[PDB]
Amino acid sequence: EVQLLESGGGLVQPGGSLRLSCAASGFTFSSYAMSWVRQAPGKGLEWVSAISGSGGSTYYADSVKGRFTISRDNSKNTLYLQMNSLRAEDTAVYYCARLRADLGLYMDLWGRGTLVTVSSASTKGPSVFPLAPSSKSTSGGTAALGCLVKDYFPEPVTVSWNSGALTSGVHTFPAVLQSSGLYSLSSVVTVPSSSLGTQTYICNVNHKPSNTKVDKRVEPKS
Amino acid sequence: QSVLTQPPSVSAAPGQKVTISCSGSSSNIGNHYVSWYQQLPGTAPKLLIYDNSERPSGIPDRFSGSKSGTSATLGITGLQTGDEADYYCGTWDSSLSALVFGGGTKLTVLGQPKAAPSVTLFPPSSEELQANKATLVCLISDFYPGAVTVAWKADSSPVKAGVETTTPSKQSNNKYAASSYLSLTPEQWKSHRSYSCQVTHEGSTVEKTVAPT
Repeated sequence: EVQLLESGGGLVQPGGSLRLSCAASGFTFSSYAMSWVRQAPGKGLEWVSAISGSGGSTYYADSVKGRFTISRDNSKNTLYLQMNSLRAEDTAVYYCARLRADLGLYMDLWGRGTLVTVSSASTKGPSVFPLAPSSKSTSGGTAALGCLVKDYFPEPVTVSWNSGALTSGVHTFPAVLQSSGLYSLSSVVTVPSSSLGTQTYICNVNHKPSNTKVDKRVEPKS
Repeated sequence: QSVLTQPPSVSAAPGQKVTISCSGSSSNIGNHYVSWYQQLPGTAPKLLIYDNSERPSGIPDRFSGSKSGTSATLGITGLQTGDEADYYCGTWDSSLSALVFGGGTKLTVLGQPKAAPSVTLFPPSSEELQANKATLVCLISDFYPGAVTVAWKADSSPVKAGVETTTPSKQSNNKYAASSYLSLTPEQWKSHRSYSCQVTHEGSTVEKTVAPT
């Protein structure tokens, strides 16, 4: 019966710009102040900016001061956030939030958010690196090996072992989005220590989006 | 940002009660009022508690908040799987001149029983080193509840630069798993005696350590 709805989320390059909008309804928009709060992927909330009820008074986090620009059009019930010179740090979900300061500070109604992904990076095939034997006194125990898939875009890559012949003891981890904006993951598989001497292990890494396939043998260290 | 200090992860069984603490200073919690936000995974934050101890209408009486000096507290009785979420503590900081929040506390309603994390720290490959790059790889698996703290050591000095770590996602065995990557120069790797990955699950820590030679 009352809500805020963010729009204009997009991908932009480093040094680029972008205008976020927030449509409001169910209340007198100009009767309350507003706020932009952002959530970097897998990090905590961070306040960005806020604007007065009159619509004339603007405050900013020291991180976004002089680069971002809060604004509102009370005739059309809309908040906006002009973001200039955007850098990698700015990548997050941006939620428009109604601000209420009766007694103390609290944001009493949020939108669904909208993603902004500053990217210097386009479509890149992965580099594939050979994981250590890790014969670090595991003795009779399970000794496991793997492959590093580094600096590929966009998702996803697929990993198989000995062309999919070996799948028992395999663990392939989700990728990380790096500060570069570039995806990296690893796939590890545990086969007996004694077997290493006379068993070949090769990870097959296929990146459909760059049509890169790499076969990479992995066997002890010196 | 994590201006305010919250505990990364708290856990309880359905029907029980939990308290989440928020640590600050004079400039923030000291003189100004605190609020609590529930972010259900994927969805936006929602106002839970405002003005230290006030609930919006429709937020149940299970939820309550307290504050004294430079710390505040969120109480939840009658725990249910629905409450399983990330919890944020929010106030005003006058010395930063900015609205500030805690790093956020992940809640894990205990359905299945706990498991201790297995850590496997592969070092930079000879191959990678020759390419003028060096990635320490920390693989963490078979733990519950789905919330860990990952710390990195250059010898015995803490390292938070060049660190990227995954959000815990359950693999085919209904158990959480995550990964952390430390980016070094070949010089950094060779100019230290050892590097270590410390994974802190609940009250415990498992550390793995790697030597260049």
